[PDB]
Amino acid sequence: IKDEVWDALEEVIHGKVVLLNRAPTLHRLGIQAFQPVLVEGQSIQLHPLVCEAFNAD
Amino acid sequence: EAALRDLDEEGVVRIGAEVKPGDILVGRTSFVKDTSLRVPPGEGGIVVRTVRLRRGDPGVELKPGVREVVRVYVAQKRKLQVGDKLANRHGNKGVVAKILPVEDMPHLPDGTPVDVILNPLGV
Amino acid sequence: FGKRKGEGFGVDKREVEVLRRAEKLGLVTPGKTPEEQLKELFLQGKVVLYDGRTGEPIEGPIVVGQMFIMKLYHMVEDKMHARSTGPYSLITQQPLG
Amino acid sequence: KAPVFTVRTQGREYGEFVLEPLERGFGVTLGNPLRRILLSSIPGTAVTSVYIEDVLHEFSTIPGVKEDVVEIILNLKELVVRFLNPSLQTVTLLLKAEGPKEVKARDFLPVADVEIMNPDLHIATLEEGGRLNMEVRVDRGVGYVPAEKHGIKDRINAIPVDAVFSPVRRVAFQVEDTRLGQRTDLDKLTLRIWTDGSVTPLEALNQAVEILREHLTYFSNPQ
Amino acid sequence: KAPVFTVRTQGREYGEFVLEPLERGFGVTLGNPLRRILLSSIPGTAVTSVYIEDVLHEFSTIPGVKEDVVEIILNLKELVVRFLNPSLQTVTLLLKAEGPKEVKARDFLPVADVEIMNPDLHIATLEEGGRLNMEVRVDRGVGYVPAEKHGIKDRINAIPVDAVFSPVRRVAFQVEDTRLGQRTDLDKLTLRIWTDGSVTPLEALNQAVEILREHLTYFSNPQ
Amino acid sequence: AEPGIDKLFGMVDSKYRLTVVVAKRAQQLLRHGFKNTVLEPEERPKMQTLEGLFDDPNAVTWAMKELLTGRLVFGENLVPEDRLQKEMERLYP
Amino acid sequence: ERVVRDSLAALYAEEDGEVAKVDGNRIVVRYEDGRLVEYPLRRFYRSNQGTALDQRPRVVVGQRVRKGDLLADGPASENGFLALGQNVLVAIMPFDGY
Amino acid sequence: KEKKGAGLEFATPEEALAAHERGEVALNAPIKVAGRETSVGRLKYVFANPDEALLAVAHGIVDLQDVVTVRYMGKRLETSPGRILFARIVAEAVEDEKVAWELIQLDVPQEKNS
RNA sequence: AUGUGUGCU
Ligand SMILES: [Mg+2]
Repeated sequence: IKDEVWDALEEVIHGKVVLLNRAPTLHRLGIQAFQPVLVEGQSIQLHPLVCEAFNAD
Repeated sequence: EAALRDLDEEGVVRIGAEVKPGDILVGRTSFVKDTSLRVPPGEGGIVVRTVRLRRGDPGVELKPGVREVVRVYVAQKRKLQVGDKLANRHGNKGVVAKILPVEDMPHLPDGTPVDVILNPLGV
Repeated sequence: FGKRKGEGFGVDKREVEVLRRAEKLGLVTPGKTPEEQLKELFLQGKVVLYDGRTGEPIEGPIVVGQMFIMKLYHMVEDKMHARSTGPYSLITQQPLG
Repeated sequence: KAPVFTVRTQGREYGEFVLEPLERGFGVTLGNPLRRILLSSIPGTAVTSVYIEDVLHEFSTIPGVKEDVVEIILNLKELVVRFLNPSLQTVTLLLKAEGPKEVKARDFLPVADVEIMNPDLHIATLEEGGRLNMEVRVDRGVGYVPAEKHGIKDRINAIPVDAVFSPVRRVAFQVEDTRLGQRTDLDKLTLRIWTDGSVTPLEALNQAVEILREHLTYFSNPQ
Repeated sequence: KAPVFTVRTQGREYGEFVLEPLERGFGVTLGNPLRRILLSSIPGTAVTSVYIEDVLHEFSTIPGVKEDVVEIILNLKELVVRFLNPSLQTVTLLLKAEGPKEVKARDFLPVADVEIMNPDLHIATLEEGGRLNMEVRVDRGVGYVPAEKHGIKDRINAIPVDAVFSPVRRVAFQVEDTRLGQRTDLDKLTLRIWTDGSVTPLEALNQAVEILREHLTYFSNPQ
Repeated sequence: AEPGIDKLFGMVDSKYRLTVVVAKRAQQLLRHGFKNTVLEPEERPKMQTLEGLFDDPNAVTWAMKELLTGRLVFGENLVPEDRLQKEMERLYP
Repeated sequence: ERVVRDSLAALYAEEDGEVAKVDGNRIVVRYEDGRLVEYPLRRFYRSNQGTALDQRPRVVVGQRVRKGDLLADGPASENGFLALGQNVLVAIMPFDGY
Repeated sequence: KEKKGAGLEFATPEEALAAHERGEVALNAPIKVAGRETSVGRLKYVFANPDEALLAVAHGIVDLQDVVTVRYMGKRLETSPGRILFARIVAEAVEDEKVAWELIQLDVPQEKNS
């Protein structure tokens, strides 16, 4: 995995979105669509405000 | 042969080798196609011990049909990374969110910085 | 504090600001010398802290101290999934392997 | 009204610096940004990888040795090895000994233009007949470099060590006042620097200054 | 590597400057000192104190002139002048008008090397028989100094006016995250600047960088 | 947020109408060459490495930014089923 | 201190005496009764859960130990105390959104 | 709101403007004090521009919670720099400055409900 | 491939 591949990987998404699913899915707002940002680390980073939606801490 | 560069023993991988997700741990074939044992998508690490229970086994069970078993102890040392679960004795669970470098961390008037920052809203 | 007062250093301007705000807060007692104000704060487990990424002291003293924290048995590498397309099964076409 | 600069370098590990006077809050405007660069950047020297006589992996033991391999290596991080010239990029120190004796870090075989500022450092206690024959490779880098990144294979069974490059150990600044009887509200900066010895606090300070300056130049040509 | 500096300016007051990519941490390391410098170092001018004819206190009301004294005093702070030569350190603007005319900042009789960078600033609306004969002081301070800290008593019963020297109206910055193929934790400096028109944002930034450099040259002659 | 979605939702009778419109638009915009766009000279979507979004990164972004202008018209029945499919493949590569 | 001993975590002394050989694999003890009983010091034994159990020596060669005193530490002990984590200087405060 | 210090009135006292003010400069009554109707922080510090009030804050003369006098869209407002900063935040958040001051409320603190 | 058990959510 060199720089070329990563830059390409940014060019393969742009406006594309992914679906993020909670552990117990309860109501409609239990699965949201976010635009992926290539972040380091190994854990999924999730926005603060959409937590109380699908009840995530 | 590059994938066999770690395969030391006649069938068994060397001890102290570095195995990575997809690296060859054991070599064996069946009816000739390769049906060997490779390292899962997770992670290998560094081999510490290789136990092999053969046929001429001085008093063992061994599963029926099986002639010999090859067990590999692959160890690895893991540091605290963003996402790990930390807690205390008083009962505050909490996963690691960010590892700020020493410079941008709240520090005393003394040259000494802080190690961990815990939200008061959890109290 | 004795270390600093002795070594040739005194009450930092930032410390003084934080104390001034702490008076209005209600922690320190109005009247004492900055050293004694800092004493009163230190007694309450609280101590002047600097933002670190700015130098600006956090306006309002915060309780600091060493506590016992344990890394629990969970990790993240133990639980990481990301496959797009791979093996399936001969008996059931639902993807796993 | 021209800023005066005072130096109080006690030895080679500790260093203190004074700047007085500064106009209005310009102490914090200089104190912090340097502390950032002193802790962040600055070229350091640490141990990158090590090869032991019969040890294969990091998770082993050695006859005659109280400390297991991981613990021994863990001590090598607390070692300081000061070079002399920039040319020295990869000094492979050597060490071998036996007999009941605490192997201090003062036992490493000396090299041309290289000095170990940290002699007393405990490596491993040797037992009756205990003997260690090891090659400790030392590289020059900057900042924190996890061993799980470089993995420098000096020998073949050499085990990589977390590279902690940062001669500056601690930094703190204080903002006092006085001087110039006209305007009262003035600043007096006092920057205290503690370094591991491989780089004297003055050298570190100057390097940091150069860094910041170079970064200031960047605002030149707009687009 | 080398960070590029991109400008998005909107006239003479507002500019947005983006320097990227930055080494980790250097975002705030560079952005924060400048912010302090900008809001307190840039040499501008302001109205330090004003004398009016039939006005004794700061909280008065002069019949014939609709706007309360304090309201006028605010507008006095809202104007920005500029001195052509460095010689001018303290200058006094003169003003005189009567009747259903109104006074704008251009009515102040131009004194020598004094430019008014903002003429149509409303000073005061006057009624029938509304007499208004005032005078205003202008110093070359640096930043913000509350009225009850100086209160230059130019005349006998003049009024202290809060001196809003600092040409920049406000300066805000943020450090976003940017990637470079390998790493994504690279700091990205975005610095927005709001001025009064005395000087364009880019010029002010130039000022900031210079001021910082000159300070970095102070750590050169140890004692 | 997205490219002026409030204009888009109001633009149609049902919210799903917009989704189908955008989708199909993207589809034909990708299947019959990315040239059959209705705003390619200067007012067009672009990207960050080069300005090369001018060709073919995303399909939907285009559809949404297009509908924003009175260049396209949706509706139930407008053109015969087969004929549309034919001529839309004829006029373009 | 009671937890580590009762849980058979670490290894203690059985009878008074001096220290013979502190290896990373053994600790030989000088019982007054003309006996030196062999002690293993096991370094990397896989726990049932996945963690690693290591016994590391805590006395130096040429020291007199007592009956019931520790000679080595368990996987979670520090000089005889239940070591189940770290002591870190914590500042309790909100920090950005992190 | 701190200790009354000395004297609590200005509901109408014509003298109290120029007088009580100096009181705070003496030592009598603190800045954000319920000195009735107003407070020395309102008389002493009147900021022309809404922006300038916030510039003063960065010079440690008035905190974002001290009640002062500002001037948003051309009128005297009895409020704290922090509150006008909240107003400004909402304003520049949605680009519409007019409804931004209309939608919010600048008379009470901001909670869950607000 | 199903049951038992525990862990976390
Ligand atoms: Mg939960």
